[PDB]
Amino acid sequence: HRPVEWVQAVVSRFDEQLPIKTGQQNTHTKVSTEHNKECLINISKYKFSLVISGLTTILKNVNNMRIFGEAAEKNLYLSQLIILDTLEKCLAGQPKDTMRLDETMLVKQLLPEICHFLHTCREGNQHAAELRNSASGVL
Amino acid sequence: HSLCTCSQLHFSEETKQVLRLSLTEFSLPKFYLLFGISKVKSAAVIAFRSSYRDRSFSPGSYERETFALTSLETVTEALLEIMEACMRDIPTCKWLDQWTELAQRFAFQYNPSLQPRALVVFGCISKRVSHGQIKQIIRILSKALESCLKGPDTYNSQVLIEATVIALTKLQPLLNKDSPLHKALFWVAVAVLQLDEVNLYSAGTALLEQNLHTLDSLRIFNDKSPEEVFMAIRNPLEWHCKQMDHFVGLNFNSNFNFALVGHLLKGYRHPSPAIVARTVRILHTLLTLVNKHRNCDKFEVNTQSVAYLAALLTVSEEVRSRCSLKHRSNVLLDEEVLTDPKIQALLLTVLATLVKYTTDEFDQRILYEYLAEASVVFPKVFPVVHNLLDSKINTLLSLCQDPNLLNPIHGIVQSVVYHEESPPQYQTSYLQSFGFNGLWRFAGPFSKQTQIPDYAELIVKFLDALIDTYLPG
Repeated sequence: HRPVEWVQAVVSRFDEQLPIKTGQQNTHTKVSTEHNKECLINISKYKFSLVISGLTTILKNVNNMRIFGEAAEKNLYLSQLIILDTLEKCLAGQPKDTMRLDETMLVKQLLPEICHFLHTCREGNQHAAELRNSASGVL
Repeated sequence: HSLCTCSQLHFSEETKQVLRLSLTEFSLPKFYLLFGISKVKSAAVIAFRSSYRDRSFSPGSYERETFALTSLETVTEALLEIMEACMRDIPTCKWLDQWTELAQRFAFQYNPSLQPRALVVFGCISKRVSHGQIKQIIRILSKALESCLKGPDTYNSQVLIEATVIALTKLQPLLNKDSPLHKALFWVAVAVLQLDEVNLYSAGTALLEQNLHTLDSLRIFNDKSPEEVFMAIRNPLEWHCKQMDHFVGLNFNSNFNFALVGHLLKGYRHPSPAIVARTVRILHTLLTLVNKHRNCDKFEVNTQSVAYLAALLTVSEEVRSRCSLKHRSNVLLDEEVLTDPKIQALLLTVLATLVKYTTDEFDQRILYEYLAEASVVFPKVFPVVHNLLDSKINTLLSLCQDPNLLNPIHGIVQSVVYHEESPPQYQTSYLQSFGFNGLWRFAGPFSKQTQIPDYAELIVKFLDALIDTYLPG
């Protein structure tokens, strides 16, 4: 009962450290927010479905966000980079459970957001180059 | 001063030195506070007024300090030191025997303004006490409690209780060496801690601390264990005792040591930093007595001697070093001896309770490391400690920014999920089944709305039965 609500706290704090989200200087030199990642990666091994589903919504919100300015674009580029890198480690980190019953998430939640990056994505000459490399590894 | 400069009396040169030291002491800033004239540079100036013939005095600042019967002991014992010094020279003196009679008349007579002060003095000076006297003192405490709940004026009669307890703290070491009450005054101390007031709690420990000290000098714990002594004398009046345990939320038949520790853990929440160190001493003295019964080096871990080690974990360095967490001598939490589901459910509730109210970086660090290791070594019983940890952990995860304090918390979350996905073997209400449903509640802070918890209607009956059984008449 309680522990399910404990995981939400670890996930919820993850969003509040995204550059695009107000920093608030909660990074504490990034050591505090970096520890959160390691726990989030570890938790995925036993709550893979829950953690993955939460991550997709976090990515979906970032995609459906309009911001203007040189700083704004730079923040969003670095923002999406962190989500993908964390997401890939969970998939690779997860043992070979070979559970093939994730169809629900894959068909709608996850694939459409990953597929978007694979498009030409001519918004950034240097940014799109890295995103495809990172996104491709996820797929 | 008049004593030092009197010719009728012939004080030897030794005594006159005692008085002169007392003459200087009373003029120290320590005693200006005891008399209640702190913030006054000199007493002489205030006592007299120059224009005392022309105009009448003009009092003001009606705001008036309070008085604490603990101050009266310090003064009442300074004077008694002076008087005895004189009696050594003066042959066949009657000073002390006349003073006692004056106190003994107001002590046992109803006067709500003088009785409390005449009990703190009757005990501080008296040199002999009889069984008939003790019953009167213990029956003034029974009448004091009944008045508190009936009427709305409490503070008036909440100082006649603290005065009855302070008297007993001084009159016990004079009782006969073979009286039952030498042991039956351990339940008065326990029955007073349950009233949830800082002053009553403070006086309750002072009676308990010397109750152990006195019994040692009589060599009563030589061949028996605390549980054996106090629980053997409670048997004749077990019916009344049982009913109290039901409501307070602790049980003494199921587990003595833990029930006793439950009361003492509240000491850590006392505003005065002097009562905090007194409850630590009472733990050491109890630890050295249970182990001595088993001849276990004074730091071994067993079922009996594990409760007092969790309380000393965060205050005693020697306990931390001699009992270290395995996942950095012997290591606490050994599963070889702690192989009973009950004896390991309580030891976790003690640790959870100590952190729910604690507010200190150094304390929270040490206690969480012992809870992470508990998650793995005791996977099955750990789910009975969620509600205690539920609220505070949730906050720490969100806002904590300390790597040292954030590491152990994460280890706990990982362990919970790992051993999840199984039907709960032990529910959260596992403790209420066998008595200890109130252990975490009894260690809270002292309530600002000081009032008798209203289950004191049973403490009256218990005390009344105690008199009938051990002081028939």
